Amino acid sequence: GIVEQCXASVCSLYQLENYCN
Amino acid sequence: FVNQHLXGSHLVEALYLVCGERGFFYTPK
Repeated sequence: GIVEQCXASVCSLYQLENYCN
Repeated sequence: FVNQHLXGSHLVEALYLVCGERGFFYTPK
């Protein structure tokens, strides 16, 4: 999930946008 | 600001700025 991909590892715009509505 | 480690309030701030009027979901597994 988002914490593993963006906090525990470096985030990306592709991944952040997957959490936009 | 996106391409770094973002934790806690820093991560919800990035979601807020990127997602705009869409809004977002913050679902820490």
